Amino acid sequence: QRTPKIQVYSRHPAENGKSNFLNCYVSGFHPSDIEVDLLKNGERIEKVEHSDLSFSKDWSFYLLYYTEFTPTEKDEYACRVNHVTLSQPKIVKWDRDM
Amino acid sequence: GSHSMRYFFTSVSRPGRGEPRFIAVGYVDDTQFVRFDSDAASQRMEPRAPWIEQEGPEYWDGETRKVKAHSQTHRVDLGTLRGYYNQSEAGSHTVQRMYGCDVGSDWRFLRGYHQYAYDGKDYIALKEDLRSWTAADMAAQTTKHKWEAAHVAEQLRAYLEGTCVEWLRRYLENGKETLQRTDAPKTHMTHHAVSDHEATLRCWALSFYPAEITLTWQRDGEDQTQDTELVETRPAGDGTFQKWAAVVVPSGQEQRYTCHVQHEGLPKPLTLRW
Amino acid sequence: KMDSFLDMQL
Repeated sequence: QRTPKIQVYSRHPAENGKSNFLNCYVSGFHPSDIEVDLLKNGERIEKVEHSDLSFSKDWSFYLLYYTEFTPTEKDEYACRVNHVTLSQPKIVKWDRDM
Repeated sequence: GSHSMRYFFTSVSRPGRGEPRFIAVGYVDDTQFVRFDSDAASQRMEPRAPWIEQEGPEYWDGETRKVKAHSQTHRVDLGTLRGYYNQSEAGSHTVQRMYGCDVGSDWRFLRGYHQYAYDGKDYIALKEDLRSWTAADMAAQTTKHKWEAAHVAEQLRAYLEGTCVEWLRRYLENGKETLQRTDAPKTHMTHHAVSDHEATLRCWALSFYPAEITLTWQRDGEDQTQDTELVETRPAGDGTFQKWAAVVVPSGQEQRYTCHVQHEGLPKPLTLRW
Repeated sequence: KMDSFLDMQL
């Protein structure tokens, strides 16, 4: 039972009014079954795709979840992750500088 | 510069209903090129890189047959390991398999691998000599005795030192425009005031390939471990990778601090200063 | 290309 490491970020430098890609990279987990959703102001984004399942040297899994978006000054984004190792869904807020 | 070709297989049992979930992926370095998903409608080995699409019908039928065969041996493996470990039939378990070869700076064979895991822990692994096995427990020792008697290692050795290396070199050539192109990190430094007395300097490394990179912070020419933060290397989603290293410094003393970047795309290390 | 040797069971 290994808990997932989560990183929420943009593909390109975040600029207001320009099309970009919102990423949620989950890694260092075991077992494989995991639930990841990207949120826009608290609501689930329907159009989210993901990479094919793979693993690291220590056998732990990694996946990239992404969606196309256009960042603005007021809109807040986050990544909601649930796994068997977690008693409650872990939400990580998106910071443009990280 | 060294190169590698890898294949990763994951089989997760479905005790409630049906056959196990099977996902297989192939890499050349940090570029995924093939896939197989047991839940997909095609039920074929599918291309994930533009340079592999040029391979003919014989290749795709051969790869589909081999991965479908693997899906069935791992289904059997899940059943065999449940028996060895005296586990319940009601629980869901995982069998993972990985194999591949590396080529050195001289472009010839460097090393080969072929290893397995059960529920995330080491089970059995082929050693570096490609002749012997490393068994973790007594269930794995049973597998080792059987595989050494059947001369399995010899069959894997022929592939790892021969066919694996030959096909990796072929891919590296057919996809050279991208595969042998080194993308050096696009670097810059940001400044964030934490207070009137302290500040955060963040050293960025963007849009690079391969994933292998080193970001180090220095104060007056010497390394600094204290008051630093470094996130792990993450994929941008377009085939490239990202990373950053930060440091908390006293305001007005930013000049003493330097960020050093090491990557295969940089002929000499990069030095950034605010 | 994958290994054509498939006769390996745990």
